[PDB]
Amino acid sequence: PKSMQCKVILLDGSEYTCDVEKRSRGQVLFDKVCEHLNLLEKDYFGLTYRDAENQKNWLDPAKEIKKQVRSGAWHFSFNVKFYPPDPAQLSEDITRYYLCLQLRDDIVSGRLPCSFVTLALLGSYTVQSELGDYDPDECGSDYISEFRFAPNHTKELEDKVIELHKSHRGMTPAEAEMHFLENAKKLSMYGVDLHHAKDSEGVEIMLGVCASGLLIYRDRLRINRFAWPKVLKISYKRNNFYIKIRPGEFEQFESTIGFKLPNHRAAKRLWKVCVEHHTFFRLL
Ligand SMILES: CN(C)C(=O)c1ccc(F)cc1Br
Repeated sequence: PKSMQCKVILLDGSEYTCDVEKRSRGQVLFDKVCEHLNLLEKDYFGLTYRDAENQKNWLDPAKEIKKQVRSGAWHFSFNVKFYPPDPAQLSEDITRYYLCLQLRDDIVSGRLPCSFVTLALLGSYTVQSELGDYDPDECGSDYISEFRFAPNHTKELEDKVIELHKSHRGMTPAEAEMHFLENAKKLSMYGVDLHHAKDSEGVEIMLGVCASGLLIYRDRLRINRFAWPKVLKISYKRNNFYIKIRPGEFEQFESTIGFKLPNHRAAKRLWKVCVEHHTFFRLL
């Protein structure tokens, strides 16, 4: 039995190394990573890899690892795949903990835009979780946390984190993580997977995929939203991605919205992530 070395970037930024038989399906590696993390609520998570176009792809647990990474290195990241609309309903604190780490990366990276005050508040819960109660000793007027809180740090933001941290005295890690999630889950881009596309007129848009449905970001003014109930069918052909929309009551015929993706692979990727979110957030 020939085994391949796999390297997985964990959500705390550490590296986990293991071996799988070279013909292993993605589920085999995923089960090994989840055991290492003591994670039971595995359905929300998945492994990503970077393709030869350098694009993030979900490792399909049902398919051979080798048929997906193809020519690439057996290097992966551990990520949230389905962001729970209501993290309070997850059964385990460790589940909420990994969701927090993913979200901290979403914020720092700028995938999850956040106001000043919400950056500082989220920051303040992370600090309470990780260091416990505010202590002036390791905090002077010039203090700067090791914690990355935002795409761009300012002294004002560091001060606001400390001010809000003072207010959380006695808060346990599980409690701070729950408060973090009750705030994060309300952000307009929470759990939104964005894909670059052009509309049928050739205008640059973003397609968002999330729990509740599809979002078409034309710009800040005029954002189309298709709840899953409204979506009849979605398809891809070549570089094209088409959304079939239900008729309104006493309308005879569905509407079709077509989009142009950068290439055939980007169309197929968007299609797969829509089907997966549609299945998940038709069962939840
Ligand atoms: C193949 N497939 C699952 C579809 O075309 C689809 C249909 C309805 C919907 F709400 C979302 C999707 Br995705």
